[PDB]
Amino acid sequence: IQQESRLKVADNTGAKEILCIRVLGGSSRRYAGIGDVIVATVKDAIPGGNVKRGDVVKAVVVRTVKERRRPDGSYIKFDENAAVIIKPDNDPRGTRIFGPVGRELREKRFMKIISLAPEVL
Amino acid sequence: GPKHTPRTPKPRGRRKTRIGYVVSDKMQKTIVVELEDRMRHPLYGKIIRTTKKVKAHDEDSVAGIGDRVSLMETRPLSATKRWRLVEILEKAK
Amino acid sequence: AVKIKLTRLGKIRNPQYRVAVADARTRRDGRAIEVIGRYHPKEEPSLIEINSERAQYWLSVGAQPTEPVLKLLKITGDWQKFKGLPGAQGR
Amino acid sequence: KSQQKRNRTNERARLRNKAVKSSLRTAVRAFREAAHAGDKAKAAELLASTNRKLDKAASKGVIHKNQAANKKSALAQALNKL
RNA sequence: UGGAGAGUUUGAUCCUGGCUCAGGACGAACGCUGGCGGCGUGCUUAACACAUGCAAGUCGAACGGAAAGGUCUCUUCGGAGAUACUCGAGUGGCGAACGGGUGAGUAACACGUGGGUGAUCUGCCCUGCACUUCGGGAUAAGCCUGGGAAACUGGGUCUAAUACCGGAUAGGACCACGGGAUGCAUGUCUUGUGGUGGAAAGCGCUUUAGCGGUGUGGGAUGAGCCCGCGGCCUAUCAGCUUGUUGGUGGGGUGACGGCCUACCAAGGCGACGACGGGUAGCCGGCCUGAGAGGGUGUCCGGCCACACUGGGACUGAGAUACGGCCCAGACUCCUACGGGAGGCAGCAGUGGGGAAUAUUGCACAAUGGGCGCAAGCCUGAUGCAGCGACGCCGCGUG
RNA sequence: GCUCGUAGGUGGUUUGUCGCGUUGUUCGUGAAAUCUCACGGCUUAACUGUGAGCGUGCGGGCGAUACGGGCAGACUAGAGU
Ligand SMILES: [Mg+2]
Ligand SMILES: [Mg+2]
Ligand SMILES: [Mg+2]
Ligand SMILES: [Mg+2]
Ligand SMILES: [Mg+2]
Ligand SMILES: [Mg+2]
Ligand SMILES: [Mg+2]
Ligand SMILES: [Mg+2]
Ligand SMILES: [Mg+2]
Ligand SMILES: [Mg+2]
Ligand SMILES: [Mg+2]
Ligand SMILES: [Mg+2]
Ligand SMILES: [Mg+2]
Ligand SMILES: [Mg+2]
Ligand SMILES: [Mg+2]
Ligand SMILES: [Mg+2]
Ligand SMILES: [Mg+2]
Ligand SMILES: [Mg+2]
Ligand SMILES: [Mg+2]
Ligand SMILES: [Mg+2]
Ligand SMILES: [Mg+2]
Ligand SMILES: [Mg+2]
Ligand SMILES: [Mg+2]
Ligand SMILES: [Mg+2]
Ligand SMILES: [Mg+2]
Ligand SMILES: [Mg+2]
Ligand SMILES: [Mg+2]
Ligand SMILES: [Mg+2]
Ligand SMILES: [Mg+2]
Ligand SMILES: [Mg+2]
Ligand SMILES: [Mg+2]
Ligand SMILES: [Mg+2]
Ligand SMILES: [Mg+2]
Ligand SMILES: [Mg+2]
Ligand SMILES: [Mg+2]
Ligand SMILES: [Mg+2]
Ligand SMILES: [Mg+2]
Ligand SMILES: [Mg+2]
Ligand SMILES: [Mg+2]
Ligand SMILES: [Mg+2]
Ligand SMILES: [Mg+2]
Ligand SMILES: [Mg+2]
Ligand SMILES: [Mg+2]
Ligand SMILES: [Mg+2]
Ligand SMILES: [Mg+2]
Ligand SMILES: [Mg+2]
Ligand SMILES: [Mg+2]
Repeated sequence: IQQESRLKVADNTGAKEILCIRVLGGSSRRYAGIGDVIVATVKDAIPGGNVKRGDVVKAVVVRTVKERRRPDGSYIKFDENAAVIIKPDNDPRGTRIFGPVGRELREKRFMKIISLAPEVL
Repeated sequence: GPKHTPRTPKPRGRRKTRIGYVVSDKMQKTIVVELEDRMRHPLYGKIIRTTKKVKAHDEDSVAGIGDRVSLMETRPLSATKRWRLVEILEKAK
Repeated sequence: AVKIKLTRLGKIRNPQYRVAVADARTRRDGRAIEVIGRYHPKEEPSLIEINSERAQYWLSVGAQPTEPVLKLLKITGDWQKFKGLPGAQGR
Repeated sequence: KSQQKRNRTNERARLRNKAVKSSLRTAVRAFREAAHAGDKAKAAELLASTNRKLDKAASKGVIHKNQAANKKSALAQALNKL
């Protein structure tokens, strides 16, 4: 995931698709994986929803098509790139998470999202 | 009764009768008959005439334009048929 | 099953009851099949009124009255007449 | 609620009625395939076997006497017209 | 047996013609004031969401067993004994489809009305004709284990039945052939002939304690289905339909029917308004009006539709199946993250909205309903009580 | 603005038939409460019980053809040639 990438929103804030604007975590950081924070803009939303089109938001990546290594030598790979819109205190703005999430959120300290998720892999 | 009682007599029901002209007959054993009636207006009190349309069963389809027919109403023989042919009176001129 | 039941149609402190024949699966104060009398439990002894022949017909056809209608039928003697018991009147 | 017993009796009824109905269906299709085969010899006894099974089911109450009569008439006319 | 007018155009007049008023009514609210009793009425807005308690259980005179009661029982001196009334739980039977709630949806044979059912079903009720006759296999419960945080569940034994299955015989099951009457065309009601077949169950008894079940005739009751007539606005909605219209052969239904299916015809609906849009539960009823009419569907009564939203099946005589089940969605909650539970448009009550509408009360004393042979049990139906001048009536404040 | 004309509404005199409209009687139905007459009971009324009206209608049978109407005819006045 880099700038101009589009992701599917995995919560119920009303936004459907967001476009990555900046990968936070340092100057000229290139790729955002699972557990990384993203500044993004809402490119689509449910009509008459809480979040509108064009709002600049902050989100955390929870699913990636690209497979990611784990310290024990195993890998995990999803079928889509998905993110969750969060508050400044790392809590999701939505009330529930759709679909599974990666276990790296535990080590990135996203306990609220981890608890809300249907499944952690 | 040392055996089964057959039944008690009852008066059989009487079905309505109407007379009308045959309007459409190309129906493959069915005919379409126009019926008319008069009902007094609820408010103005004038007598007015209204024409209806019913579908009548014709086992042997012999009826043309006109062909006045008296109809007696039956069970639901079809989806939209509730009448059967009784007899042909005052054939088409 | 057909039952003969008391129907109350009085005011709050005047519980007047009507001896009526009604279906069992109906409310108490409902449209009975046929009313065959009444009963006022506010006179000195009581006020009892029974047709005594429509009740007989219903009893012979299968109608089954409740406990108070049964007591009233026994009082009026129509139940005794239907069942063949000797005393046809005990008012 | 005291309806768990009702639910258990219900499911017992589903299994019983479904089994008898499926057996009756199999007998009916056996008679039907005999009818199209047109042996006209073992179909005569298959008709009686199907009638016995179907009115036994009707007596058991799993079906109605009207349905039993309809099916028996249908299978009889089926044997008849060939 | 019941019909009021007044003001207001002008320098003054008569018409036409608007606008306003005097009257009544309400499931009412507000302002002020405020004693009581009789009877009624009280979420009209958010079919918005709900903490909590009660709203459907019963039968030991169907059955296996004994958790408790008093118990004769051995006796522990605090433990024993189903054989005994009695009965936890369990099998089985019935009820649970009634009763209670809302008016959301619905312009519809939903409702009111009158016909048809030769197109029909129908437990418990009544009652005519007869039976109530033989065998088999497992299981609940209990016991021994296992899994799961729970919700729940597996393996092994084990005991019945008015539980289940298999039997002998029984015409309103069928087929073919006929007789006898009927018309309203398919037909209708009853016997005969030959070929087919279809159930029952036992239990209790102070010895006339009583209950039962089925094979079917006929009533009573409830309901399924069709038809004519009547009850909104809109054409700045003019063309609608293809299982649609009909027929044939099958399938399906308790029952007729494109209800479903395969084939054939091209038909069916529309200016008397289809199709489309807006609105709405219908009626008996209620208000006003001399009446015709205009408004309205609240108490109550009849019906219909719905039960968080949407869809579906089963049991059963009978299911929108509120307090039954399966699935999809949203919401709420528990969790060990693997998984589970839930629906006050029942009574009472809470949160929120609104100008605004009530107790988490009593009792089955009477009526109705359900379970037995009963005695008896349940019933927020019901009978009441509590709050409000909320409405009618009546009496006082001499 | 005028005219024509589709459906529709409406229609001269006279005869016969039907009796659909019309009208009469009878039967069934038109639930109860509530609306009214007359009574009865809460000290009265409100409230409630009873008898009769209401339920304007509908279905069935049995009477009439005076008018409208269906059918079968006839006339010339309408109208047309
Ligand atoms: Mg046909
Ligand atoms: Mg098979
Ligand atoms: Mg059939
Ligand atoms: Mg004036
Ligand atoms: Mg002047
Ligand atoms: Mg002037
Ligand atoms: Mg004038
Ligand atoms: Mg039980
Ligand atoms: Mg017990
Ligand atoms: Mg019983
Ligand atoms: Mg039941
Ligand atoms: Mg119910
Ligand atoms: Mg409401
Ligand atoms: Mg509604
Ligand atoms: Mg109707
Ligand atoms: Mg076992
Ligand atoms: Mg036999
Ligand atoms: Mg048996
Ligand atoms: Mg087809
Ligand atoms: Mg067909
Ligand atoms: Mg509505
Ligand atoms: Mg006037
Ligand atoms: Mg619904
Ligand atoms: Mg709710
Ligand atoms: Mg639903
Ligand atoms: Mg049942
Ligand atoms: Mg069933
Ligand atoms: Mg449902
Ligand atoms: Mg229920
Ligand atoms: Mg509920
Ligand atoms: Mg409530
Ligand atoms: Mg407010
Ligand atoms: Mg408020
Ligand atoms: Mg009680
Ligand atoms: Mg009682
Ligand atoms: Mg006030
Ligand atoms: Mg002009
Ligand atoms: Mg002009
Ligand atoms: Mg002009
Ligand atoms: Mg013309
Ligand atoms: Mg003309
Ligand atoms: Mg004339
Ligand atoms: Mg004319
Ligand atoms: Mg008095
Ligand atoms: Mg009346
Ligand atoms: Mg008549
Ligand atoms: Mg001339």
